[PDB]
Amino acid sequence: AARDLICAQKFNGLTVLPPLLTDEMIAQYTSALLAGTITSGWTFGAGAALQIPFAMQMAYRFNGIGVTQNVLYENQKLIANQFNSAIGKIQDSLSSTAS
Amino acid sequence: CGKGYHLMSFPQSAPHGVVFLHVTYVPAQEKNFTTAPAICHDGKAHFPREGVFVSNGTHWFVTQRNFYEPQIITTDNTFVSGNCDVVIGIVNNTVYDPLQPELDS
Ligand SMILES: *[C@@H]1O[C@H](CO)[C@@H](O[C@@H]2O[C@H](CO)[C@@H](O)[C@H](O)[C@H]2NC(C)=O)[C@H](O)[C@H]1NC(C)=O
Ligand SMILES: *[C@@H]1O[C@H](CO)[C@@H](O)[C@H](O)[C@H]1NC(C)=O
Ligand SMILES: *[C@@H]1O[C@H](CO)[C@@H](O)[C@H](O)[C@H]1NC(C)=O
Repeated sequence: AARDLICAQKFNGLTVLPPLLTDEMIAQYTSALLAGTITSGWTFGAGAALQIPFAMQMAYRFNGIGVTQNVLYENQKLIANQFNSAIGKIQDSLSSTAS
Repeated sequence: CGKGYHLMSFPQSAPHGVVFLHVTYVPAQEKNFTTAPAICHDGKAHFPREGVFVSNGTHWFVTQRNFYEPQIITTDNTFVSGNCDVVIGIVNNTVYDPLQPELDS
């Protein structure tokens, strides 16, 4: 008895097509980008995938923003703790705020 | 401006359009190496100036990131910051200094 809007839209000649790429393939693209970024920095975006430790990759980024890499190598635990707390703040904000 | 490391580009005309011939640099033949963040020497931590500490099966070298040009670890291309118990993954190796063969002469 509860007639939907979509049934009337289909019965009046309007049709919604499905997208070509499914959400599983979009998530696999996202997973490939994350795995490449984490395990190779930016080199996978400029040719072959070149492995590097993540602390040395972060030291390369720190030299990129104009800070000497000893600042990273003497504060690695504090930087990792700040990153973990920031990720927890993002997931709590996305759990709470819906706007 | 193309895929890779950009060097130049060349414009060309086209009917209702333009065509760019982007010139790019692409790394080709990678090789595996054993790396470390810092070098411990005489209770001092040596970090590379602009490069990476790599190693073959026996020795240690410092080289640039985008090409394999190994060189001897020297105080000219390294800087000192603190001591050896603050860096995770530090390895013991000697550091050459240029003044010592001039002194022992
Ligand atoms: C690793 O690097 C070292 C760098 O010293 C190489 O040792 C040299 O090998 C050549 C042979 O091609 C000798 O002529 C030199 O006298 C060696 N140097 C020293 C200080 O002994 C070594 O061959 C490289 N490879 C391996 C597998 O250890
Ligand atoms: C480096 O090591 C990995 C793991 O052992 C291996 O699969 C790879 O063929 C090696 N060589 C290169 C050039 O990556
Ligand atoms: C480096 O040398 C110091 C003193 O010579 C020693 O205490 C330390 O264990 C050495 N490092 C490693 C990894 O063995």
